[PDB]
Amino acid sequence: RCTTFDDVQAPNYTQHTSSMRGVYYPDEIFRSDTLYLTQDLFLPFYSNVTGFHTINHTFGNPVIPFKDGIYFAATEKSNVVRGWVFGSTMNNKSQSVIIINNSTNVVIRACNFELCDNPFFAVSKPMGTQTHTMIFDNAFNCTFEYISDAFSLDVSEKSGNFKHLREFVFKNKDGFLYVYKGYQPIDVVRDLPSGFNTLKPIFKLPLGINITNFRAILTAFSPIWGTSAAAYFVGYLKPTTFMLKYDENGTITDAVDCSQNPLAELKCSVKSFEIDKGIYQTSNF
Amino acid sequence: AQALNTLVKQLSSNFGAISSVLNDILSRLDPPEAEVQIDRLITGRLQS
Amino acid sequence: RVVPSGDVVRFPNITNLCPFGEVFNATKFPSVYAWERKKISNCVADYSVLYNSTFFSTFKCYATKLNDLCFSNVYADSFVVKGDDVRQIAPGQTGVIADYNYKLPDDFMGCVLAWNTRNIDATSTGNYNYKYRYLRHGKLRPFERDISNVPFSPDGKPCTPPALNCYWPLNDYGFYTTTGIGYQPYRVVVLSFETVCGPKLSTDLIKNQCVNFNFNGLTGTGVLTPSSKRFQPFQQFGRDVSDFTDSVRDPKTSEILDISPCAFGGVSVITPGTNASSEVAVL
Ligand SMILES: *[C@@H]1O[C@H](CO)[C@@H](O[C@@H]2O[C@H](CO)[C@@H](O[C@@H]3O[C@H](CO)[C@@H](O)[C@H](O)[C@@H]3O)[C@H](O)[C@H]2NC(C)=O)[C@H](O)[C@H]1NC(C)=O
Ligand SMILES: *[C@@H]1O[C@H](CO)[C@@H](O[C@@H]2O[C@H](CO)[C@@H](O)[C@H](O)[C@H]2NC(C)=O)[C@H](O)[C@H]1NC(C)=O
Ligand SMILES: *[C@@H]1O[C@H](CO)[C@@H](O)[C@H](O)[C@H]1NC(C)=O
Repeated sequence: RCTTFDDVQAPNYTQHTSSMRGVYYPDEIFRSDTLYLTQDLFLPFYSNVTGFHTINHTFGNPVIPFKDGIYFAATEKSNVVRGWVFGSTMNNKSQSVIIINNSTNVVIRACNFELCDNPFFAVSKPMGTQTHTMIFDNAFNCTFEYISDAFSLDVSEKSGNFKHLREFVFKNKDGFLYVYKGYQPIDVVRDLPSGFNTLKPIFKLPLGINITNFRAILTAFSPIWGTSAAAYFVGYLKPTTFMLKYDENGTITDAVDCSQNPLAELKCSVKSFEIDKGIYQTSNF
Repeated sequence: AQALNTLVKQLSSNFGAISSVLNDILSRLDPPEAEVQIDRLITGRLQS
Repeated sequence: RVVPSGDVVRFPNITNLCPFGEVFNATKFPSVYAWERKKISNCVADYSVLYNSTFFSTFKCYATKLNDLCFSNVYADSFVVKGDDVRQIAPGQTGVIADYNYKLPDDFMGCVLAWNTRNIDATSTGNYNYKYRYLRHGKLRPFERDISNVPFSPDGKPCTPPALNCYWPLNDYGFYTTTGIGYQPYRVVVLSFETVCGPKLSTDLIKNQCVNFNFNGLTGTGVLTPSSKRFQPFQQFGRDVSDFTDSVRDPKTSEILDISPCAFGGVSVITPGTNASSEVAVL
């Protein structure tokens, strides 16, 4: 049942600089003791991002553009952002994809959904359990249906600092929505910590929808729904040139965005992290 | 070391073919489509 | 040259050649914008059933791309085009079929199988019930379906039918029986190519010998031997400091192997001369 909130407020829009985020393993190719220069839809370094503080009435999930691919991050305490609606019009007018983590399974379906104007997880706040997927009610002319393996995730209201950081990377190609996951534990007061954290491929999703927009399904918290504390970002993926440093085990240890500043473009010309003193020729203007 | 790696990386030049792999043009393409693009990658690589 | 001795065909669990009624036996096909998805999985397929059919006429594959098969799911997609829109069914090639109705991936590519249905799927006034998209705010990506039965806004402004100067996204094909081939309806099965494998058998690891090999996603000749390379769980194979593949995780048994190439070299000939003797030694 499509219900609404008692009040929906805009987030704090706290500005943040995502330093080393969005790095992932693009291919299936193991390489070792090497240094590989390539281009894909990456999050650029030092990206100017906004902290969507979702707090207690404040609930930021309208239509946000996707356009090729988005970066997502969320320092989490109450496990609020766990779903994303993908699609074009975000109404019951075109085919859309609702990927949810419903505290038990990852349920993915690609249909003309009876989309609510407020995409949320209808979750009882005092114990963190979901009553209904109040994002859709029914669906028509489907192409895909997926239910992952079972687990359990605690999604109640939590205090203290952020203890969980997940990194997500989405893109549309060949019908395959690619979804990758990064993770680290954290102890975080405000928006995001800096640091290098990679992502690994998790989903290959032949959904078949015109992915032009996205709506992040946040988790609603009320015992008239509300919410509670999480800070999540929206970043954009760009077809930029990265260097990829590979260690003994094929772990991406470090990277250079070639288009930040003339120092880093020089790094990509030399193909090293070490540059000697001098003048080196680079691309014409 | 630069002259070897220049010789290595010009294997991956497509030279106007659908790819730089002679075996993909051999096995995947139709044999009329093959012989034209085998002809392109040799004339590229031999003169490189 | 060292000439190889052995065949190494290593694949996960092998089934038979499946019957594919979705490929050559279906009776009615819909319009292209809302093309019906029918899919193939877990089959050692060759799609000779596209040929051996009483229901089709063209038999063309975008035709040795028939056996272009060691990859993920094949989607035997069902739709009816016009003869002037058969031509726009391709990976890329954004005419009115590929731009707005049905676009194909270009990693591997299968077969566009069509049939002359002038006596069944058309009429003398144009079978206008089949329609196709010619105008939408946004292009399709490859392998997408548009099921929008919605009046359309021609520039993103609130101008939908039934308001004036507000356009429908669908044109009539014009399936006329009184015209030539360019206006005729074709029932089209497209094998959209993006788990099957055509040459999929199972042989044994002929280790430490110059052999032929076919792996899931990998062909060539070389020397096969177990490897110590620390594959991530989401990694299929390895490459060297060049751009040649040197290691692979076994598609059958997950054994990490090395692939060194087969041996070769030049020949010198050592001789003291014909005035001295008539014998040689070779390097
Ligand atoms: C790539 O992964 C391998 C895992 O196979 C890493 O090797 C492991 O590295 C650790 C730390 O260097 C080794 O621990 C050492 O143990 C000895 C004896 O207990 C101790 O005296 C040392 O202080 C150290 O803690 C571990 O033995 C070793 N294991 C193997 C099988 O080699 C390797 O370090 C990774 N590569 C990189 C670049 O980190
Ligand atoms: C990132 O974008 C934000 C806007 O959301 C910038 O914040 C404002 O920037 C202007 C000029 O750059 C200043 O005059 C304002 O005072 C800033 N407002 C706040 C609340 O910070 C921010 O400067 C951008 N980042 C960088 C490095 O320029
Ligand atoms: C062959 O070698 C001998 C050395 O004993 C030399 O005398 C002779 O001239 C050589 N043959 C010719 C055709 O020069």
